[PDB]
Amino acid sequence: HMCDAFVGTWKLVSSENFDDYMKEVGVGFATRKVAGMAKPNMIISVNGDVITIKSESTFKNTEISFILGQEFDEVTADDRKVKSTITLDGGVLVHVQKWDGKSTTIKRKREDDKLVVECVMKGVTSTRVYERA
Ligand SMILES: O=C(O)c1cccc(COc2ccccc2-c2ccccc2)c1
Repeated sequence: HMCDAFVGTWKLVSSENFDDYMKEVGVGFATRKVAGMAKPNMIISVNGDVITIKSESTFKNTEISFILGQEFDEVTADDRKVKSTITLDGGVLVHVQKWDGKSTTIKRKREDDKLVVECVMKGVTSTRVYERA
């Protein structure tokens, strides 16, 4: 029942500070503009020990599959090649991405009927709120 509170189909309803987060990450101007417009559908599923997160949007379609605690290689929507580890900490999915001696952490939590995504890169935080599709 791992991650049951997260499983389903979710749609972005609000974003704050995302352009600033993307700039801290190193995303270039054109990508930031187009990516910042996107309203993704996020699909989270669980099959045994394997979690799959898909993000579908007019910007990019991305999919990751992983086992908690077990590092994987991820190519991000903005084309970084990162090493990612996702863990469940106190009911929060914590996703750390490492590349070029940089790190960013994305946390996904359930709050009321929403799924709240917090993206942090050095001092800059963005909050993205999803509701059930
Ligand atoms: O809202 C999310 O599910 C979420 C989760 C985890 C991480 C991030 C951050 O991802 C991005 C990072 C850099 C540049 C662009 C993106 C990006 C922009 C639009 C759709 C998908 C990725 C968004």
